[PDB]
Amino acid sequence: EVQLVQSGPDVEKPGASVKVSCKASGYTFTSNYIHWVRQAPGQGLEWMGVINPRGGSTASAQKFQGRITMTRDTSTSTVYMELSSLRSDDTAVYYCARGGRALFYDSYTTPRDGGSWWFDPWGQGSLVTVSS
Amino acid sequence: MRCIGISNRDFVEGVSGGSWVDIVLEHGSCVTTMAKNKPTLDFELIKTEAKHPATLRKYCVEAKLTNTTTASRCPTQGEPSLNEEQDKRFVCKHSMVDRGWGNGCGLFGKGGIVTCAMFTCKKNMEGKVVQPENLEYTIVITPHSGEENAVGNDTGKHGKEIKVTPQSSITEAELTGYGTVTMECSPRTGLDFNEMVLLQMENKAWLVHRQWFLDLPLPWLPGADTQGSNWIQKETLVTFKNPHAKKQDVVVLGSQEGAMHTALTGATEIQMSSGNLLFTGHLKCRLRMDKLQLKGMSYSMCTGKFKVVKEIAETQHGTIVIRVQYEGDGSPCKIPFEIMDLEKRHVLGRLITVNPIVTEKDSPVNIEAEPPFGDSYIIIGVEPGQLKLSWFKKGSSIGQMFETTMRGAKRMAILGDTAWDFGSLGGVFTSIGKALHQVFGAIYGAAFSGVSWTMKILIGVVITWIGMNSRSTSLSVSLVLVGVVTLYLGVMVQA
Amino acid sequence: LGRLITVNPIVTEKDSPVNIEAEPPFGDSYIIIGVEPGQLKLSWFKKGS
Amino acid sequence: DIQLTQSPSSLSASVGDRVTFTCQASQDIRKYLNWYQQKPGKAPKLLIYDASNLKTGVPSRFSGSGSGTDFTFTISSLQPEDVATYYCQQFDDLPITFGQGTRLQIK
Amino acid sequence: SVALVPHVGMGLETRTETWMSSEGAWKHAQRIETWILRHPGFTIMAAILAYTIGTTYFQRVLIFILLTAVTP
Ligand SMILES: *[C@@H]1O[C@H](CO)[C@@H](O[C@@H]2O[C@H](CO)[C@@H](O)[C@H](O)[C@H]2NC(C)=O)[C@H](O)[C@H]1NC(C)=O
Ligand SMILES: *[C@@H]1O[C@H](CO)[C@@H](O)[C@H](O)[C@H]1NC(C)=O
Repeated sequence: EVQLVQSGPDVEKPGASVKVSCKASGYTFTSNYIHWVRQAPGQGLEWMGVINPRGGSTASAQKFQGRITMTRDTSTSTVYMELSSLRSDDTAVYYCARGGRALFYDSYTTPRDGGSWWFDPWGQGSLVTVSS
Repeated sequence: MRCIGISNRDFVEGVSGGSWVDIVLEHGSCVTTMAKNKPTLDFELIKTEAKHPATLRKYCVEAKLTNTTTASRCPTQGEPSLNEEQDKRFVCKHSMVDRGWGNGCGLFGKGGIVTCAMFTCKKNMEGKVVQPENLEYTIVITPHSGEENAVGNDTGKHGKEIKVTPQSSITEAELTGYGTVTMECSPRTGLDFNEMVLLQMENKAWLVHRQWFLDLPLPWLPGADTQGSNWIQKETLVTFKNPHAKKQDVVVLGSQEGAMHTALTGATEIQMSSGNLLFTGHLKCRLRMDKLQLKGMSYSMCTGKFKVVKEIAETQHGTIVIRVQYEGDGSPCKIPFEIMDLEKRHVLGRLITVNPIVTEKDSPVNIEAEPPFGDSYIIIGVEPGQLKLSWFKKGSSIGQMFETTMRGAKRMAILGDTAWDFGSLGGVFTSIGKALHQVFGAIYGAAFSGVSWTMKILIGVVITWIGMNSRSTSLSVSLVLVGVVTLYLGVMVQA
Repeated sequence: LGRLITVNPIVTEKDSPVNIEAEPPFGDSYIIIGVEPGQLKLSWFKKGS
Repeated sequence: DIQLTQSPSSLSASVGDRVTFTCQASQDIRKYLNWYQQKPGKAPKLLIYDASNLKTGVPSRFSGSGSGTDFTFTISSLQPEDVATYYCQQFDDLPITFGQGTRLQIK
Repeated sequence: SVALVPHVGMGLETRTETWMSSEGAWKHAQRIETWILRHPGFTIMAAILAYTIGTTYFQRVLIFILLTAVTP
């Protein structure tokens, strides 16, 4: 079925870097876009960035500029998010999910758009804590 | 209203065609139009808003360096290497110095040497583009005829905002009473976007055509960014010292921001704060007026006894607005406004209120008109003649045609052959004009484009000279055309 | 004058984004799908020569 | 940029009641908007797309409305299992952004 | 750098003034003339060249004003 299994929660020291994994199933792993959305406990949802399984194109939000890398393994049908220079503010839960769209490479706004970005087929989230 | 005082304005007489008219209007300008009937309307053009941009380019005007290791092999074998040369986020250079027993090592020769530096930029330019979509014009089309307070104050609600987008058309507009009006834009004939770039600096922005904005030097970086810090270029940035022999050095280049201003001169700027402010540009609408009442019909002519407030108010040439306040009973009755010669009625003005009207009574209704070149006797009074005002319009006639020709010249410049369209329905001659100048000036004005004040005027005088010494009567095709296009277009442009 | 290549475009079952292709002249073009209240006119310009 | 305002921040209501939310956009977002329900400790979930549309498998008491900058989510009859926090989502332009959320409290 | 290619002739202009607005021209002239005042000799030699080559009087005038333009 449509499914996402993220790796389990982790804790790191400040200034560090953490790698969270997103595995998927139930479709063609190259047929949907991936995005990462974070939620701090005392806050709502925040959009971190995007990776395209097909071909590897990527993009990220201004806030995380410089701080976050996204990669994939097609063979495993899995995406990797990584954050650098970890700081206490970074402590939150992270989420990954998909999009139906057209492809080669990852943006779009005019084509199709929307369709439960991360509300029906969203991972289970994972907790990460930046602490000393 | 809302036109008066802006100068630079566009009187369009008559319509015919059964319907339509061709109006070319921009920004700082505005347009006043008339027909043998229908109320005089004014087209004033305000902010143009392009909604969705998309971001192509990252130029940085300033950076800094750190870390910055360097190496040399010794002065034959090998060309030195350093691992951080790997990550293109560094900048690298090879140079050559020398080494020997002083340096201590080998061979006594002129050595290879390298360096690298970490590169990071705080300040940017956001430059984006907009497709000939998601972009819209907003127009106020204001009626004349009284209703106090300003020939002016574009703020305040009369002519609505009549927004328009290429995604739509036909521009259906309504005003109180007569106010059914049909306009049709041709925005795709507008600024010719996809040639365009909107460039946001720290606040101020600038609209410049694409290629130049591609070729511009300084550090490159593509719209994707996303941590990339991937900047191409940097050779034109961050210069390296190499004093006489030993070592070498790397230098942050220093902010060019001002110099960038000096570059972006020769370009209209644009303010952009929220989503767009875009000003300037121009557009062409065609106007079908069918659909218009005169704003009142079958009345009685006033009664009598008007009392004036204020005086004459000659602006530009003509319009001479007057403000008056009716006193009496008769309720919204027509105002018998006339403009006449000495005595002996020859009577000639021309009146633009057309069909002025009293409102609810007390309210300072106002008028505008065009007296002849000379003496003018103006009369609003009827039963006891109640009023006459002496006026004199200086200037004349010949001078009028002359200055007019100057305006049409400027309009042949600035705006191009859309200018030829700015009249209405000249049948053949107008169309064939638009085409002749279309491809003609298309070849000639451009191609010998990209040139400035100096070189323009100068090339002008030289080619008109070589024309003056030409043979075979072709001098005219030199010469008159030459000097005209060259000189006249010389001083008018570059504003 | 255009020239239309859907030739004989057609509505399907109703709701479905039907599409069309055509060839406007070298110049200005005014495209109209609308009939009874004239509906939609769209301004177009084809550049070229 | 595409500032999305969500109102109100929270509501308490009795079962069976009709409840509505409103999201207001700093720019015209046309028909791109979304409505999430999320129960605590659960991933968020789908409710409304294109601001107008139920998903299959979603109960019918849900609805959504609004067009240019303004929108309203509605549950016809409050039901206890609906206790959650709800959201609206601007997709337009792709500086992807969410509404702050609205919590419910059953009466 | 951006110091030159100052987006001038280009096109598109408009009815409204743009930026340096009746300066940068006046600027261009004043600076180059200034530099002429500073280096008179080069003017001299150049002019001489004008009297040497072509010289077809109008020619002299031309190549002279160019050799004035020639300083970067
Ligand atoms: C431009 O229009 C505004 C809007 O009508 C004028 O402001 C009005 O002035 C009258 C004069 O008594 C007031 O009764 C209205 O309440 C004003 N409108 C407001 C405050 O919204 C303004 O006066 C006009 N410009 C000039 C120069 O008169
Ligand atoms: C540069 O040096 C600083 C300390 O001097 C260090 O923290 C940083 O990691 C270095 N950067 C690189 C790219 O080596």
